[PDB]
Amino acid sequence: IPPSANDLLLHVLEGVPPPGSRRLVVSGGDARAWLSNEKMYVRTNLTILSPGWLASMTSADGTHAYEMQKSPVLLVSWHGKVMQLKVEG
Amino acid sequence: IPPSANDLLLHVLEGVPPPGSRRLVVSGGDARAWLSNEKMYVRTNLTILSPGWLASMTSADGTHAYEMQKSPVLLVSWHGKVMQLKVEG
Amino acid sequence: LPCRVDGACDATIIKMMTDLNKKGIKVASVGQNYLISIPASALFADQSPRLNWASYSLLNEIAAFLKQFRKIAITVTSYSSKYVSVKRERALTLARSRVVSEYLWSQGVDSRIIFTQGLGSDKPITSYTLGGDRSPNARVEITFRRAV
Amino acid sequence: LPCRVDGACDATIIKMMTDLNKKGIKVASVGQNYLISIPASALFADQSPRLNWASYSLLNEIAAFLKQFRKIAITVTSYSSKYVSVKRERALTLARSRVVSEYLWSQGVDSRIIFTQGLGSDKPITSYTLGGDRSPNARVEITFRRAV
Amino acid sequence: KFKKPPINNPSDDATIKLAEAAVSVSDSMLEMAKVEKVITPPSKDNTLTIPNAYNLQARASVDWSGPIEELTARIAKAAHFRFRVLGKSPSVPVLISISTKDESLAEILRDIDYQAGKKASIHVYPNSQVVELRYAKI
Amino acid sequence: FKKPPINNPSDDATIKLAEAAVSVSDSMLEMAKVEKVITPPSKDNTLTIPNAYNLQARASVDWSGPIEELTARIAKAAHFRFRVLGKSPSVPVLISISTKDESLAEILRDIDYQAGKKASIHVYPNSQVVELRYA
Amino acid sequence: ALKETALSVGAQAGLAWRAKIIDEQLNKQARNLDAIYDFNSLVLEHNILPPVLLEGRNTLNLADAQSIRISDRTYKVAKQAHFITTPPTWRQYLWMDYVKPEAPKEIWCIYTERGWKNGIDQANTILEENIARIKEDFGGMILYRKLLAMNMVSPPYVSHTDLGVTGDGSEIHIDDRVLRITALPELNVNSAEWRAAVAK
Amino acid sequence: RDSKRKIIRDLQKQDIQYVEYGDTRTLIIPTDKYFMFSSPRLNEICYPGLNNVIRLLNFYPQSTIYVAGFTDNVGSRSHKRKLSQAQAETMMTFLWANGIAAKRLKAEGYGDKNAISDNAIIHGSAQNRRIEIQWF
Repeated sequence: IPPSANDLLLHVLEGVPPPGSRRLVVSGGDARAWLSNEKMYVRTNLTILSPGWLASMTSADGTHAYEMQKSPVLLVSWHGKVMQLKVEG
Repeated sequence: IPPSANDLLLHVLEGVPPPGSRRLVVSGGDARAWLSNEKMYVRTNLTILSPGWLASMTSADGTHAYEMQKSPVLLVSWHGKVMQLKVEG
Repeated sequence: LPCRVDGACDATIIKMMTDLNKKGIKVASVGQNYLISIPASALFADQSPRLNWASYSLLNEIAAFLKQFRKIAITVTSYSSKYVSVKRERALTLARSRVVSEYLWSQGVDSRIIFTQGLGSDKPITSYTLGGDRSPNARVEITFRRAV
Repeated sequence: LPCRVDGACDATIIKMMTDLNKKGIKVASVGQNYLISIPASALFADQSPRLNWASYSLLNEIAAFLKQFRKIAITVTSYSSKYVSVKRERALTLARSRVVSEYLWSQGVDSRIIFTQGLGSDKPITSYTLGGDRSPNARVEITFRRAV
Repeated sequence: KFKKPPINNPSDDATIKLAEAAVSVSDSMLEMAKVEKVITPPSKDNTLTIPNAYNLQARASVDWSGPIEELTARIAKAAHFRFRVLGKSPSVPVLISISTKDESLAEILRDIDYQAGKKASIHVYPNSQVVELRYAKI
Repeated sequence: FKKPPINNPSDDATIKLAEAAVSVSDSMLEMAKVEKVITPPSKDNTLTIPNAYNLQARASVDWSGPIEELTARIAKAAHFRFRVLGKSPSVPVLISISTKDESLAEILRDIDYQAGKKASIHVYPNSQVVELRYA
Repeated sequence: ALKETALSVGAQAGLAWRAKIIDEQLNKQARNLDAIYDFNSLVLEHNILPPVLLEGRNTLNLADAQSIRISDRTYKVAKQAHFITTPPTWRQYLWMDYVKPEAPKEIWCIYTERGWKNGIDQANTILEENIARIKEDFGGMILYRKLLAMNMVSPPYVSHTDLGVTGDGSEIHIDDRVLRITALPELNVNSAEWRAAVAK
Repeated sequence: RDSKRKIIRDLQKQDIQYVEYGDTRTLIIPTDKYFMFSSPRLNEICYPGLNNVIRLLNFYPQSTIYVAGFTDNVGSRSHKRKLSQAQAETMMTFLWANGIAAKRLKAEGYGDKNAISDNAIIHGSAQNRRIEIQWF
């Protein structure tokens, strides 16, 4: 049986960071990301397109939370426009 | 079975400090706080609202006496007014 | 540091008190009770709950007077002489007290409660009923106990 | 480094807005919706979905104005005055809106949708029905919402 | 000259950020009130146990944050009602906090009674002149 | 001439924050409205004021302990008889009453309220006798 | 390197300046903020601070190349229900600590303004995490009231065992009520006992 | 110096917007500066903008007048509809009491439903709280 998600995605479903993480600066879109233990966690309401995420949840108002590996570039759909976001960390 | 209160609260329901304390200086309101052993004890007739106390007593004239943790800010209701109170120690 | 003044000075308290008693606002102070009575012709028009535009400066300077004290509850009440009936008189005077507490609650007072009521000529302070709102029975008073 | 502007300046917004309003292209701007309003004689010929050659400079300044915002969907719609039939009218204004959207798509907009439609004078903006394409009811308008 | 109409004061990002947190907790709160009021329909009001009265129809305008009994004693003192306490007040306070403007005293007592729901109650007996405050059983 | 309000939301974020505050305040009020159990005062079960002239004396009592002793002594303060029906339990039902001026009809209402469902107070002013009943 | 110690000279000063500015901005909106974060009107029966339920919908986990797990809605009881004495205000979450740092040419000026902007948005991210923490906690208690209305969680079961006058001759306590929480709130898993909120 | 160009130029300086569109003309009056907060009581410290809009539609004495009131997304649907209904009604009574006939006027309060900006952003919600006055 596999695990269900991370339940750290419930915390990064809100803006509150995972405990003992490191903040990253997402530049280019309205997203935040943290780096907990060799995995970054993005809170956004854009759609993550390129770098492959391992886990997601999504709120009632449609902001998603993603658990993925440390990619320096995210690619997103904003509203059909495909954009990139730089992270630093 | 849990303990009753502190019976030190009968002493700090008067103005008399506990044996072997060090007093704190309360600014901004009519309260007296002592610190006996990693707990402060504050004799008030304002009502403490923000930090959360561990034990309380109240005498005949509406004096309260609280036992709480060491917090540098008390916040009180005076008369429907929320005010803050400084302690030092 | 803890503050010496509370955004208020005692010289400005008595300067506002002499200026209001020079302007005919009766400012009594009996111990810790304080009573500021405006005559009703200085605020409203005759038998109407509607402020003049000139009287808002008077409401600004009594609001600056009530800013200087630390209080709990301002009670504003109003009464006037009999015009049509006592039911219209009570509706007129509680409407007058509610618009003067609406402006004082909008302005800077620091009272936690402001009670507002009106009486239908039920407490005259003279027996001379010769005026309308020009009589000094017609007034709106501001009563508060200054706390500590 | 991240970029300050997206190839667009606020002085160029108000300069192209006042130059199009000087040229008679009425640019209203309500909130975050934007409406530019071309009269049909200023860009097409009479009763025809063929654009004139001089009007491509007007569409070059229209597309240089539409380069400056960020938008999801621009709807271009058009309606001309009542000429032969309403079916002839709707086919003419559908062809007019799709050829001005074809030029605005081949030019740089940054949009994702252009919604082209035409109506058979179903929304006039005056009751004066003076003529053919000389009437200000006969027009094409370009409406969008500026995104963030 | 071009101008969008509401040109307010300059804000800052503290109150911008508190506003966008505030609208989310606001509409999640009102849909919580929607699920609560549709699984239990509200049976009755409290106006039959707090009825309005002449001299209770005087108005007040109050921001307040402390305990209940000081505020209810002050309104009953202004409303000329003898205020009385039934039940001893608990060891934690029953904190209520009211910011309203120009509301009558019967409705101020009614949302005081709703604000101290399930811990206290207010009753007004207006054929007498008494505002009684009932503390809870626990 | 007048002024604006002082801490008015005259600023585009503060109007959204403060109208969010009034929306969370009235939705707090209607969730308080729906989960607030009230009783009607026709079925409120508490003791009324029995309006006897011996019970309209302004007394004063600060005391905490078991109910039957205080109700006996206010009955002999008001020259009323004191009956007790039912059995007093092993744990006693306990009251706290501290007032320095109260009518003892209202002290009787307070002792019936703090008894609640453990005990109850009847009062018969025609035969002039109060009665503590247990259950 | 002298530009870098100019930058860290500007960083802590801009951090404490922005922290003081949003402290007065927090104190300006104080009646609105306890109107928003009304924890006092969200405590339960026996001053139970209610627990913080978290909600995650459309949950994917890619466990390997061959197995994933979807779930439709998840709820997690973080930060369980307990006895509280006083309700929490906003200011345990939102308030930032202002100490005035008493710790002091051309690239010093321009890197110290770059460091001052770095300290300003660093304090803005600390305020972003503080409004995040209070939105998580207050939405959890609102979500507790929603799921208790939907019959998805158990309410807490207090137990007030009464004692009489208690202790020996040196100490009495007259009405001695000890109040325990026997049943903590939890999500019930018998799923047919839930309630459906259809409103109109 | 007392004409329509001058009075819409200081209406622009008093930040009430005005667009001409063919036969339709609409004024947009922001409730954030021209109303007391979350209330249908009129902000009478901004009385010269209201004097300028009654000086504007003194020029158009035969048109019927739509007055519609708007909000942003905060609150209940009944709260938004009742608050914009009350604000459009008190602007309708202000124009009726300052001398427009009562059957030329028609108030309607839409609870945020037309939404000339978005409501996800602060300046867009500030632009959404408005009063539309359409006439012919």
